Amino acid sequence: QVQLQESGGGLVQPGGSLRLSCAASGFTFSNYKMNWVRQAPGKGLEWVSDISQSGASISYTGSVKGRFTISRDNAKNTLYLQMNSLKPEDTAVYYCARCPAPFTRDCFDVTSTTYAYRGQGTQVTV
Amino acid sequence: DQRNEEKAQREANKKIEKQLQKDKQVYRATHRLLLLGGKNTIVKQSGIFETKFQVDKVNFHMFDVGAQRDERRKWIQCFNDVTAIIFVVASSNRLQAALKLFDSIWNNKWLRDTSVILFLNKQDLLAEKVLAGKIEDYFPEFARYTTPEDATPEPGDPRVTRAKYFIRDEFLRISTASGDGRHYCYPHFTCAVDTENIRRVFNDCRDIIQRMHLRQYELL
Amino acid sequence: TASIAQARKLVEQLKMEANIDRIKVSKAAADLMAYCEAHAKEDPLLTPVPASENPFR
Amino acid sequence: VNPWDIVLCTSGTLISCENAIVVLIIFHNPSLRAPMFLLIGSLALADLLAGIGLITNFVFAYLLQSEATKLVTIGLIVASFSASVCSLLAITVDRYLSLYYALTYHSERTVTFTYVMLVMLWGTSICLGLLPVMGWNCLRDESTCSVVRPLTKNNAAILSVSFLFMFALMLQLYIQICKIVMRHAHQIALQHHFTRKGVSTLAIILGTFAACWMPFTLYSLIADYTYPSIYTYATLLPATYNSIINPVIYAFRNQEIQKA
Amino acid sequence: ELDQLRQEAEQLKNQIRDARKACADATLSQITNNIDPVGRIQMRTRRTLRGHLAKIYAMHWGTDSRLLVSASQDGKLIIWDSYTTNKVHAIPLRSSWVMTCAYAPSGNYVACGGLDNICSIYNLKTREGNVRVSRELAGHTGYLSCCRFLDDNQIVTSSGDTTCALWDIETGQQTTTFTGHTGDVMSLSLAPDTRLFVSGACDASAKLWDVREGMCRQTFTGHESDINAICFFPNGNAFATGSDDATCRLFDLRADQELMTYSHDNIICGITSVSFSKSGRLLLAGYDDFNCNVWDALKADRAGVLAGHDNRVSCLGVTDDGMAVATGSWDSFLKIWN
Repeated sequence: QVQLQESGGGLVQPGGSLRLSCAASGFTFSNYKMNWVRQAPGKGLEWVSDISQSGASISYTGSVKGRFTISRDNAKNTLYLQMNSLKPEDTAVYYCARCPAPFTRDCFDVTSTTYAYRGQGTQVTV
Repeated sequence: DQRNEEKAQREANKKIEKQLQKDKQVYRATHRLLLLGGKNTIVKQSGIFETKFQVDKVNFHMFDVGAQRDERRKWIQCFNDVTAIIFVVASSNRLQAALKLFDSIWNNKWLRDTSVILFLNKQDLLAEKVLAGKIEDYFPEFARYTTPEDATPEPGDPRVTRAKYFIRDEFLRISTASGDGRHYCYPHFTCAVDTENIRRVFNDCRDIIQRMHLRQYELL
Repeated sequence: TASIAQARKLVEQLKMEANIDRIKVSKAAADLMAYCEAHAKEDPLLTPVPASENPFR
Repeated sequence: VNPWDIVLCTSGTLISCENAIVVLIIFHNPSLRAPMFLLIGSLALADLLAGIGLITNFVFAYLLQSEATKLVTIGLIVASFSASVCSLLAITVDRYLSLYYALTYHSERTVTFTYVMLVMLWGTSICLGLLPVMGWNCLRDESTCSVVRPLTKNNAAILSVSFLFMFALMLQLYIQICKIVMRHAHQIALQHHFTRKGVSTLAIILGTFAACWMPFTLYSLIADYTYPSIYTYATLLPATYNSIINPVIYAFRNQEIQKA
Repeated sequence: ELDQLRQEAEQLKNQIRDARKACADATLSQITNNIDPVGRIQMRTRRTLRGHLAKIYAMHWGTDSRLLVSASQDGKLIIWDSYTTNKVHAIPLRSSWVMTCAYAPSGNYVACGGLDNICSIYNLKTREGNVRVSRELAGHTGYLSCCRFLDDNQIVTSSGDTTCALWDIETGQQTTTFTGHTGDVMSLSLAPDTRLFVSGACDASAKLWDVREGMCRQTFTGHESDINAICFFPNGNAFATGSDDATCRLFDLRADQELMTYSHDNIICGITSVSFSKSGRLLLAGYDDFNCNVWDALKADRAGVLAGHDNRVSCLGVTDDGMAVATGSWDSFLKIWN
């Protein structure tokens, strides 16, 4: 079965640092495109970052550029997301989502509710 | 008795083929457009809704998709043979979601030959939001952007003429990269008070068909 | 508070599915092989059919 | 017996092979039944019949003479060449209408115009080809023979319309097309900043058609029977080279036909 | 509290995994290592049925093995006679967006549906002689994907709101609803004894449903992405699925685990339709590279390739007598192979 477990959340003061990780089991990690999504209290799902199958292409949303860095380790099947210079508006639950189909450039239906390939999420509070 | 049955089948086939040719003549002369996104406005201008309007003795057909879930990776493959796809963007974080949806539509395998018309509504809201006391927070590239020399201002502030072409360039960055000559983008600036949207759609469809014909002749 | 309802439904379904009689893979494979071997002469596709008995000739 | 007929008929066979294969692929595929493919097939068929006649002009010219069988062959050649030129003009007009009436041409009225164009085209070609067989042959020889068989009035009426009064229409139509092409290219280039292909294609098409047909046109409007015969084949070979290179631009550089 | 329920769910899943692993004594390949190969099979096109206007999304055979129905997004259904390549009917439609079509076992009705969220039943053997709408079945929320006829009065439909339904045509109401899925249900297949049916959804899972009781008995997992095609073994104790990871798998019902996998390095496109043969030795799958592949069900080696379509292959079917294979694609043609 497909499964995505993530860990590393907690409570940090403003101007802090955290490292979130996700462990993937049940599929070939090197054939897929991986994402990070978040859901603020009383708001909908929002897209944060993205990564390609080889690490060449990285994109971030506007409010997180410079502060956040993404990574990918295909040998150990792990996805990291380094966070630094945190601000109070970053209190949300962070999920890890994967593209529905392999060897594809498009990425459909990731920030939607009731999406199959997504983890439980780790709570981050500032 | 077999000969009589064969004769009956031949007569039925001939009648059905005549009706089929008659239906072909009507089907192959109507242009189909899909509308997805303020949409209703542009429309006053169940599973699915349909509307029919004619301009300059040419028939058109529009479809609005409702009563379906937000997961649209499976039924979007039906609309591959439509003439154009109309995109409505509020343009006043929802812009990021619109950009990601546009990126996913543009690079899909089964929509590589379909073109997109793009409407950027609510410019009046943009005017007051800009000159009412900030888009450097959700877009930090704004500080190093200048209004293009090939711009076209309208009479009546030099800070409203900006950020319109900024959103336009953000949408055009996807279009002009990682896309072959098979399909293009046509951006327009409209408001709710506009009444010439039908003419713009007409001209854009004419351009689409002409460009396809030119590509066929290897003249472009 | 739909989380508790969804989790309880999942738990009950897993409990229902947990206790079903199962047999070894070898027996199922043997049954499949026997069925394929028994009906091997009645398949028009793997065994070529004479042109006189073919409707589409 | 001289190498002249040899090179002419080698060129004819070279026409025949490629045009045969292109009509063969077009004819058997049931999907390619669009008007543009109809005009392409018309050009291919005209070139095929021209090549067959060219080969005949040696198979039944040196092995056997019988002081006959020449009028039929020369009329057939005339009809073939006329059909080829008119097919080029038809393709140009179809392209122009397709670009101009973009939203009012899709299996609506192209069928009732394409068929009319082909029927008129081949009717005129066959009439002009069968005219020399009877009546207008210069075998009476009142000093009016022009190349071998045709007379000066036939030459004038086939030479003032086969290339002139058709090259003019083609030039005007291609000017009209080039305006549209340049406008679209300018708009695309303006988008990309945040015309080599079209110019090259127009130049090659028009220049090849011109350079393979002005020699015969201007030479036949002036030169009489008194002139040496070595100039006729020299001015005639470029037209056969045009028939060599014509089908590759239309029926081979296209993507749909080449896949089949 | 959610924590204890999550822990109990994990414990139950671990118990299920241990129970499944306790019964995997050997593999199918080791058992079938001594069976002779089927050999190369080459089958050629026999008929080409032309007359549609747009892409073809679904088609179905008939129990008489001579008549079939086709549906296109032009807005029409056509009933063909394969033997004499003559059409028998042409039914206009209200909505031009169709995804499925079905043929009744008796031969008296056809059904269609799509993005209008409505299943419509058409009557053929009518006294007047003209086809007309018999009933419109409404109640779904999303688009319809597949529909099958249990008998002349029952019908089971699968939709995009993650639900399946059983209807009574005469009354026009739902008898039972089936729930449990998380994504859209794409295909369903009925058992030869019409007592059970499987459903494939866009969550890499397939479930076995009971029609009379309306409860799910087994859940099968092991794919990697959305599954689009499902078919039953003629025995009734196995089924095969195709997904978007370029892989077909065979499951069994009495051991509750995957038995074999069909894949190849050069294949990187998805799978649209899957069907078996009469004896069950051959598996036909239609891909998105405009090709159709024939596999060996007990050996997992390719045996042939069907080529001739210039666009993607959407539908696939095998005649009950097993004498023909019909494929329809997005270029508006049907071909009958033999």
